[PDB]
Amino acid sequence: VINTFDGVADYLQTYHKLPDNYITKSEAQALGWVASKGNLADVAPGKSIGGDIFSNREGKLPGKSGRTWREADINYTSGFRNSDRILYSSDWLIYKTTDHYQTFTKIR
Repeated sequence: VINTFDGVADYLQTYHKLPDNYITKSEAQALGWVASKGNLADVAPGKSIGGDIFSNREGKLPGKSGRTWREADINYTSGFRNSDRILYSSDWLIYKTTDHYQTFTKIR
């Protein structure tokens, strides 16, 4: 399981995909995840949420025609989700947030 800022950031820039321990919220829901119960580890042990599109509505991340931003949870192990996310563009800019998408800083 690769779920560290550095680990995932490097994996993404190289292989251009998230490591196989990631699933989208959609996928997780189909497996019986209930966000309000914090039960993701019960129904999908070893998995973390990640790969969903991030809408960047506050336009805090640098925009660009054709550029798409996605997110993945970092440091998740069990229970309710934390506030740590990796944000990555289709042109492999990598940003991080530890404060629920309020502030972002570049890590690659």
